[PDB]
Amino acid sequence: HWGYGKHNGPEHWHKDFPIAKGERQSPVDIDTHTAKYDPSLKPLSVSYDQATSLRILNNGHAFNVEFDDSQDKAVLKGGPLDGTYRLIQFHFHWGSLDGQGSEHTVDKKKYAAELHLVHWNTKYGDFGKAVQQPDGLAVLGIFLKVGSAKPGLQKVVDVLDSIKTKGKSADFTNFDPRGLLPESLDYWTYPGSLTTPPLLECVTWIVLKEPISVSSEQVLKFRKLNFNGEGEPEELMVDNWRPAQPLKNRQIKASF
Ligand SMILES: [Zn+2]
Repeated sequence: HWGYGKHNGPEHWHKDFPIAKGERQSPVDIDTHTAKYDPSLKPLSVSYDQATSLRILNNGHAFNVEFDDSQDKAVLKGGPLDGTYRLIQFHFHWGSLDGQGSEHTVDKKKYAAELHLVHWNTKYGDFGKAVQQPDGLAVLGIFLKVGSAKPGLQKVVDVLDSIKTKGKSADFTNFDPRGLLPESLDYWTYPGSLTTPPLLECVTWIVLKEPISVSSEQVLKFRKLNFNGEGEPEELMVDNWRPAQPLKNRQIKASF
């Protein structure tokens, strides 16, 4: 099946998912001189005080922290959005080296990792219906650079031991996503898609301008994960990032 190796990598996805070559594929390079300041764009509204995390699972191409989205407990509104988007899960993309790992790039600069906070439009009723709509999801993208430790990230770092191989899951309650946000909510936004199959073009991307920094040792633990299931030959979960896709006349707007 699809993965990130030379034989099942991003360059191959189009065979099973032709939308891979679509008009609004993600990620993209953010050209900062070409992005347009849009003054009509409202400030992002992140209300995560009532977030309920449930669990963490190694799905074979990352590890997701899942939240209870049966009520409007953790939501995103404002910015370029219309309505309420409920937080469903967050996951990262990282590299084998600190010089790569993010999906989105800024003026072609790659970061060590990229965090994606996935949200779905509540007028569609469920995540599965939302992925079939043009304004179905909203993904908050946050870049990670290696520097000082991120306190709020350590609880995640500590449980990875437990979900080492594909298919493993662990209880992961009372985790507050607020500890993963930078100070500034300035962002860039554009219409795009999921970055892993099915690559559905249902995403409004909100990429934060300010990176969060994490320590070399925190990123090191992400690289100890496996793409393989237990009792299989070990394959380090590294470089689970899709390269930049053509912008194709979409316009990137800036809130600043
Ligand atoms: Zn992602």
